[PDB]
Amino acid sequence: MIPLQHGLILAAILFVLGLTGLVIRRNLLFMLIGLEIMINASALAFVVAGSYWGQTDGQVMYILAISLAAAEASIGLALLLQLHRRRQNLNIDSVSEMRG
Amino acid sequence: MEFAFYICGLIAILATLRVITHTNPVHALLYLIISLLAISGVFFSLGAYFAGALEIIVYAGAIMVLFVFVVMMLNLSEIEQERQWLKPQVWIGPAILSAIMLVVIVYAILGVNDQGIDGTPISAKAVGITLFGPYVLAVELASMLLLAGLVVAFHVGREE
Amino acid sequence: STEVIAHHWAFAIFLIVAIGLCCLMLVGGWFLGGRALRLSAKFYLVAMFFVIFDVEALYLFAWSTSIRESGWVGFVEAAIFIFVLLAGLVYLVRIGALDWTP
Amino acid sequence: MTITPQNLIALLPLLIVGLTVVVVMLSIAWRRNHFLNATLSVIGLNAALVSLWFVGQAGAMDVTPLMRVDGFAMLYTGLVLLASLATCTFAYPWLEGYNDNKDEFYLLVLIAALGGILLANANHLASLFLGIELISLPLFGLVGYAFRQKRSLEASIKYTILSAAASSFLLFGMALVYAQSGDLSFVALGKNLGDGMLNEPLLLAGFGLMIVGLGFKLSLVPFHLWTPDVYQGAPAPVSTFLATASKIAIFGVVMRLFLYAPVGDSEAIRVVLAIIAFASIIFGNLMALSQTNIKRLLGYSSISHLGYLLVALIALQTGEMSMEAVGVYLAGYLFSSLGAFGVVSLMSSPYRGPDADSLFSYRGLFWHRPILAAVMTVMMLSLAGIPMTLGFIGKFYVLAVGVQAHLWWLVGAVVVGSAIGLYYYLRVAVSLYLHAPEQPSNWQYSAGGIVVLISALLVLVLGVWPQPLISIVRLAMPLM
Amino acid sequence: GHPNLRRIMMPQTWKGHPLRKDYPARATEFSPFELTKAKQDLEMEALTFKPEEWGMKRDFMFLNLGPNHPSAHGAFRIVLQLDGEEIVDCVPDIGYHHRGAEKMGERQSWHSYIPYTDRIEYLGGCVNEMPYVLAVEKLAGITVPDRVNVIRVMLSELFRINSHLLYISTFIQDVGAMTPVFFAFTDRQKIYDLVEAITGFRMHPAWFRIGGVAHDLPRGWDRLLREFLDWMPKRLASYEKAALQNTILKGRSQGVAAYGAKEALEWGTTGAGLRATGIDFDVRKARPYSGYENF
Amino acid sequence: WISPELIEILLTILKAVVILLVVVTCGAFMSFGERRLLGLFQNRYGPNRVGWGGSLQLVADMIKMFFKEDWIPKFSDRVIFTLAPMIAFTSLLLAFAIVPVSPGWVVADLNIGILFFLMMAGLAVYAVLFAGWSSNNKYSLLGAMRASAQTLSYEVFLGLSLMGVVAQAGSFNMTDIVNSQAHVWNVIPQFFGFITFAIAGVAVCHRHPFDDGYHIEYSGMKFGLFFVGEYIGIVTISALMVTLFFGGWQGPLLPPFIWFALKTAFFMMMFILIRASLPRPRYDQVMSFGWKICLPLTLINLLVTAAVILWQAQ
Ligand SMILES: CCCCCCCCCCCCCCCCCC(=O)OC[C@H](COP(=O)(O)OCCN)OC(=O)CCCCCCCCCCCCCCCCC
Ligand SMILES: CCCCCCCCCCCCCCCCCC(=O)OC[C@H](COP(=O)(O)OCCN)OC(=O)CCCCCCCCCCCCCCCCC
Ligand SMILES: CCCCCCCCCCCCCCCCCCCC
Ligand SMILES: CCCCCCCCCCCCCCCCCCCC
Ligand SMILES: CCCCCCCCCCCCCCCCCCCC
Repeated sequence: MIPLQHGLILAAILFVLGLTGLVIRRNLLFMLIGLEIMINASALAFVVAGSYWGQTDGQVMYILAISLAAAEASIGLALLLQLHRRRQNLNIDSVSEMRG
Repeated sequence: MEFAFYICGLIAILATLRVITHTNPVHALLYLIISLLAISGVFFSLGAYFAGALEIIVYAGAIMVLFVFVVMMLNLSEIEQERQWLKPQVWIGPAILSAIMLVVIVYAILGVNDQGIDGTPISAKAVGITLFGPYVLAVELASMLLLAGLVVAFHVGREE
Repeated sequence: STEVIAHHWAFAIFLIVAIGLCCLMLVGGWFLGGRALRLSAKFYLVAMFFVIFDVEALYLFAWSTSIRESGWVGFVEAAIFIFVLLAGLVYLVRIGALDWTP
Repeated sequence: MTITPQNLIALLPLLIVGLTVVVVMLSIAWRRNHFLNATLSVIGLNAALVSLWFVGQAGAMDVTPLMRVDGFAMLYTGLVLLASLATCTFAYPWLEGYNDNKDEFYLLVLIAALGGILLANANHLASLFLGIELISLPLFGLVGYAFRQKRSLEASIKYTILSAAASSFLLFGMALVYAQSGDLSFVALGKNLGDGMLNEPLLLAGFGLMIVGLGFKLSLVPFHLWTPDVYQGAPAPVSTFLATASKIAIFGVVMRLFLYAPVGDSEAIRVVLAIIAFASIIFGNLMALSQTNIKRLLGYSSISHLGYLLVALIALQTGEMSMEAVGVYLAGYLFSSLGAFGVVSLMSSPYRGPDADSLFSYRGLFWHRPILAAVMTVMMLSLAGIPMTLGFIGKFYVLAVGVQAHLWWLVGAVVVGSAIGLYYYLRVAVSLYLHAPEQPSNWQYSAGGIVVLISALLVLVLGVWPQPLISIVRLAMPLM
Repeated sequence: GHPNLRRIMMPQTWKGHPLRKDYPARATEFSPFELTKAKQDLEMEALTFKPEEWGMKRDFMFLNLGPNHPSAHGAFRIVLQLDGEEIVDCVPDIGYHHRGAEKMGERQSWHSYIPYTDRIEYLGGCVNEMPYVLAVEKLAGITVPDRVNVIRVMLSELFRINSHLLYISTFIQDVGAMTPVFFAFTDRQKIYDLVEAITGFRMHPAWFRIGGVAHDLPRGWDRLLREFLDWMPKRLASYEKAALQNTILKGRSQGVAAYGAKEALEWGTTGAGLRATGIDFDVRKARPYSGYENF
Repeated sequence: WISPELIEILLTILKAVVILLVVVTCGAFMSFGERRLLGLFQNRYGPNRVGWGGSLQLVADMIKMFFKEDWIPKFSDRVIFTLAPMIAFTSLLLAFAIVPVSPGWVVADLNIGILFFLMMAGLAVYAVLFAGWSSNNKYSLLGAMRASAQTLSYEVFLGLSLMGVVAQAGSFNMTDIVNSQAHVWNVIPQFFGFITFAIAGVAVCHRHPFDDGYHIEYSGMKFGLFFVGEYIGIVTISALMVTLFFGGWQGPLLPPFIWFALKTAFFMMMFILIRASLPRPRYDQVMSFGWKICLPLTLINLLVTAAVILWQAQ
C-alpha cells in the first residue's frame, strides 16, 4: 500500500537534482557529489522496483550499484587530488585545452 | 510505514536540494549524509532492510567518509568569492532542462500498472542466497571491479 | 501484531529520549553558568582502501547469514572471492601501499 | 541455478583471464618486472583465445541466469581478446619510456578484457551493467595512466565524469525497465506486454535512458562530444583499446539486447535509433573534415563507423543477415583501427616524458618509415570503404542490409558520409606520401610492427577474398 | 664565521649582555607594556615566521612543538621542518628557563651560593652541590676528612637513584605505560624519607658545606637506609618485567635516535649516552673525586 | 482507556526507557569507576572524599561542567562544533539499543542487529572527524585525520570479526546469536573472531593503547558529552561482546540479568586493566597490525568457520 509510482517519482526527483548539481557547478568536488547523488538515486529506483515485485534482484542490483559507486568515487577523488596537486584549483572550466 | 516513507523522501529531497545549492563543501557533505540516512529510511520503509543497512554502512559510512577525508585534505579558495551558480544566467537553463526531463520521466511513470509495494521485509539471508546462486559471476566480477578501482585509485592518488 | 508495534514504539521512544537527553544536556550547558597545511596522501589511500574492502566486506556479510542454504558450491565461490581479496591485500602490502612509514 | 563442470568449461576465457589477473597481481607483489608481467598477461590472453576452441566444442547454452554462451559470444570474445593482445603489444614499447610503475597497465588491460568477455557472454541486465563498468573503470585508469601529462589527466577527468554520468543514466534505465517488466533477463523485457501494447511508456523511458548510456559508450550523437578529446589525450595503446575493444563489446551486448528483447521490435525505438544513426554518420564525417590531428580524426571516424553499425542494427528484426553484417563489419573495423592506432602507437613510442608534446606529424612518413606508411595508408583506404579492403566488404554488408530493410534515409546517409570520409582519409594518405621538412631497436617494437603488418595483410586479403571471414561469421550464430 | 650568531638565552629583542660586569644583576621593574608587546610578538610569530633567521633552509611543513610542554623535563619550543612525517630540520628554542645562576654566582658569597647550586638541575640536589663545594675547597686549600667523603658519596648516590627512578618513570610514561611512575614515586618517597631525616629537606637540601656538611648524621639513619635497600631491588625487578621487557616498549625505543662514539665525542655527549656508545668514561673512575676510589 | 494492549505498549516503552537510563548512568558511574579502578591498579585510592566512597564525585563533576562558561570558538563552524559530541554520544547509545540484556528485556529485536552496530560505528568516525575539523586548528585537524585513519583501519575488519559468530548463528539477530550459544559460548569456537573483535572494539572506541589532540578546543558540557559518549561506547562494546562471544544472559545458576551484568562488569574491568597495563604502540605499527594481521585473520576465520559448518551439515 505504498505505490511504486511514488517511489519511482522520488528516485527520478533525486536523479534530476543530482544531474542539475553536476551541470551547474564548476567545482569538480560538487560534480563528484552530484554523480554520487545520481547513482544513489538509480540504486534507490532499483530498490523500489525490487520491493514492488517482491524480489531480491533489486537489492542485488543495489549492491552492484554501490560497488560501482564506491569505486568511481575512489577514482574520481584520486583524479581530483591530482588536479588540485598540479593546478591548485578545482575549476573544471580551466581544464578545457583540447577542443575542436 | 507510509508516513515514514513520505517523510524520509521529503527529507532526502530537501537535503539534496540544499546539497546542490550550498557553498561550504563540508556543509554540502553533511546534508548529503542526511539525505543518505533519509534514503536508508526509505529503504527500511519498503522492506529492503539489507539495502538500508548497506546505505548507512557503506554509502553513508565509507564513501562519504572518503569525501569528507578528501575535503579536509584540500582545506577548502575562490569558491565562495564567486558564487556563480546562484546567478540566474548560469542555473535557469539547466534547471529548465532538468525540469523538462523530470516531467517526461514522471509522465512515463504515471502510465504504469501499480499494485502497491506491500513492504514485506526481505532479509539479508535471501539476498545472500540469490547472491551466491543465480548471481555467482556478479559477485566474482564485482570483486574484480573493486580490484580495478583499487589499482586505478592507487596509481593516480599517490604523491611520489 | 501488538508485540511488534510495542517494540516499534519502544525503539522510537528510545531514539527520541536519547536525542532529547543529549539536546537538553547541551542546552543546559549553554544556558547555565555565567560568562566572562598540506597533508600526505596516505590518508586518502587508507580511506580508499577502507571503502573498497568495506564493499568486499558487505559481500561477505551477505554470504555469512546464508552459508548453510548455499551449500559447498557457495563455499567454493566465497573462497574464490576471499582469495581474490587476499591477493589484492598482499599486492597492496608488497608495493608499500599499506606501509605508512617510508 | 547450480554450476556444472560443463558450465565451467563454457566459462573458460572468463576463468583464464581472471586467473591471469590474480597471477599478474601476485607477480607484481613478488617483484616489479615489466617483461615478466607483460609476458604473463599476453600468455593468459592467448590461453583464453585458444580455450575458445574448447568453448566451441562444449556447445552453446545458458551458463547462469546471467550468461549465455553461443557462437556470437565466441566471436565477440575473440575480437575483444585480439584487441587486448594488440593493446599489450603496442603498450610495451610505449611503457618502456615510462618512468613510473609500468606493471599496473597490463592488470588494467586484463580487467578491461574481462569486462569485454562479460559483455560478449551477457544475457542479463545485471551482466550488461557489470560488463560496462568492468570495461569503463580500467579505462579510467588507462586513459590517465600518464597523469603527470596535462592532456592525459584532462582526458581521464572527462572520461571518468561523463562515464559515471552515463552509468547512472543506464542504471536508472534498467531500474525503470525492471519496474515495468519484473525480470532483468533480456528475453523477458516486454514479454508481459501483449495485444500491440509493446510501446509501454515506462519501458520506453527505461530503454531511452539505457540508449543514452550505451550511446555514450558507442560514441553516438549527441553523446559523442567526449570522443575526440578522450581519444587524443589518452596514451596511444589506450586509444587503440578504447577504439576497438570497448566499442566492439558494447555493440555486441547492444546487439544481443535488441535481438533477444521483444521490445527491440518497437517502432519508436527503431525511429530513435535511425535518427541517432543518421546524425552520427553525418556528424562524425563532417567534424573530421578539417582535423589536423590524427587522434581526433580517428575519434570522429569511430563515431561514423558506429553509425554504420547502428544502421546495420536497426534492420535486426527485418533481415536475418544483420548479425552477419555486424560481425563482418566489426572484424574489418577492428583490423583497420588496430593498424591505424598501432601506427600511431609505434610512432609515439617510447613515451618521451610528460612535459613533451606527443604530436604525430604524419607528413612525409614514407621517407623514413616506409612499411608503417604503407600499413597506415592501407588502413586509411580500408576505413574509407574503398574496394580491395575489408572495410569495403563491411560497408557493402551495411548497404545490403539497409537496402533489404528499405532504410533509404540511412542508405543516403551512408553514401554522403562515405564521400566525406573519402575526402579526409585520402587527405591523410597523400599527406603520408608527401615530403617532410624535418622529424625501436628491440624485438617488442618489431612485434608491434608485425602486428600492424598482419593487420594490413588481413585487410587486403579479406578485401579481395572475404569468403573465409563470411564463413567464420556465419559459424557465429546465437540462440534462437 | 659562525653560521647563525643569534641570542640563545635572552630574547632577540634584548639590549646588553647580562654576564658583563657593568650589567645590573637585579630584576628590572615589571611593565605591562613589555608583557603585552611580547604577547603580540608571540601571536604574530606564526604569521610572520621566516626560516632564515632560525638557521634553516628551503610540501615542507613548519610546526612548533612548544613552548609549553605537558611533561616533567620542562617547557621548551622546537621548530620542526617536516616532509610528511619525516623531520628534515629542527632547531630548539631554548633559554625559556634562564634563571641567571652564574650572574648570581657573581652576587652571592661563597657560602650563601650553595642553595643556588642546588637548583641547577633539580633532580640532583647534593649531586649538584658536590662539584661546587669541591671547587671552593680547592680554592680554600681544604682537604676534607674521610667521613665527609663517605657522607657526600652517600647523599650523591641516593640522589642519583632518585633521579634515575624519575628518568625511568618519565621514559616509561612517554612510551605509554602509566603505572610504574606511581610505583617509582613511592620509591622516591622512601628516598625522600631518608634524605629528609638526614638533611632536613627533600629535593634542594643545601646540606654540603665548604669543608664538610651542615650537620652530623642523625642517630637512626642506618635503619632508614637498610629499609630502602631492602625495598628497592624487588621493585626494580618488577619495573623491568612489567615495562622494560615489554615488546611494545622495545619497538618504541630500540633503534630510535641512535649514534656511535664519533657523534657522541664530537657533540660533547657525556653520561649514559657516551657509555652506551661503548666509551668507558666515567668521572668517578677516570678522575676520582670525594673518595670514590674506596668503593 | 484501560486496555491490555496499551498496558503492554507502556510496559515496553518503560523497559526501553529504564535500559536507556541505566546505560547512561552506568557510563557516567564508571567514568568515576575508571578513576577508582585506575587508583586500585596503581596502588592508591582515587576519589573517595566526595560522599560515601566518592560516589558524589560524579555529581560534583556534572554540576561543574554544567556551570562552566559555555564557549564556542569565534572563528569556528558552530553547527559542526555542536554536532560532533552529539554524534559521539548518540551513535554508540543507539548501538547499545539492540543489546539483549535478558529474555524479554530488549529495546529493539531487529533483524539486522550487529549491522545496526556497524552503522553506529560508521557514524562515530564522523563524530571524530567533525570534532577535528570544526575546531579550526591545524594540529587538531592532523590528529583527527590520524585517529580517523586508525579507526577506519580497524572498522575495516570489525564486521568480518563478527561474521564468524553470524555464520555460526545463521542470522543477524542478537537473540538468535545468544540462543545459538545454548551449549558452548562462541568464545571457544570463534576465538580468533573474539580476539579480532576485541582489538577492533578497543581501537574504534579510541581507547588505550589506540590513542595534537582534537578535544582541546572542546570545553564546558561538550567535553562532558564526549567523555560520557566514550564511556557509553565502552559499555556498549562490552555488552555486545558479552552477547556475541560469551552467551549473553545464559548461565547455569544465577538469574540471566545477573549473569549478563557480571560478564559486562568483568569486560569493562578488562578495559580498565588494558588501559593500566599496556604501553602505546607507534601509529604505523598500529595500522600495519590492523591491515596485515587482523583482516587476513578474520577472512581465514570466516573460511574455516564455513568449512566447519558445512562439514557438520548432514
Ligand atoms: C546522394 C546519393 C545517395 C542517394 C540516396 C540513396 C538512395 C535512395 C533510394 C530511394 C528509394 C526510394 C523508394 C521509394 C519506394 C519505397 C516503397 C515502395 O513502394 O517500394 C516498392 C518495392 C517494395 O514493394 P514490393 O512488394 O517488394 O515490390 C517489388 C517491386 N518490384 O521496393 C522494392 O522492391 C525495392 C525498391 C528499390 C528502389 C531503388 C533504390 C535505389 C535506386 C538507386 C539510387 C537512388 C536513385 C538515383 C540517385 C538519385 C539522386 C541522388
Ligand atoms: C570489552 C572488553 C575488552 C577489553 C580489552 C580486551 C582486548 C584488548 C586488546 C588490546 C589490543 C592491543 C593491540 C596492540 C597491537 C600492537 C601491534 C604492534 O605492531 O606491536 C608492536 C610490537 C613490535 O612489532 P615490530 O613490528 O617488531 O616493531 C619493531 C619496530 N621497531 O609487536 C608486538 O609486540 C607483537 C604483539 C602485539 C600485540 C598482540 C596482541 C595483544 C593483545 C592484548 C593482550 C590481551 C590479553 C588477554 C586479554 C583478555 C582475554 C580474555
Ligand atoms: C565557459 C563555457 C561554459 C559552458 C557552459 C555550458 C552550459 C550549457 C547549458 C545548457 C542549457 C540548456 C537549456 C535548455 C535548452 C532548451 C531545451 C533543450 C533543447 C530542446
Ligand atoms: C586499394 C587497396 C590498397 C592497395 C595498396 C595501397 C598502397 C600501399 C602502399 C604501397 C607502396 C607505396 C609506395 C609509394 C611510393 C611513392 C613515390 C613517390 C615519388 C614522388
Ligand atoms: C552494564 C549493564 C547495562 C544494563 C542495561 C539494561 C538494564 C536492564 C535491567 C533489567 C532488570 C530486570 C531483568 C529481568 C529480571 C531478572 C533479574 C532480576 C534481578 C535483577
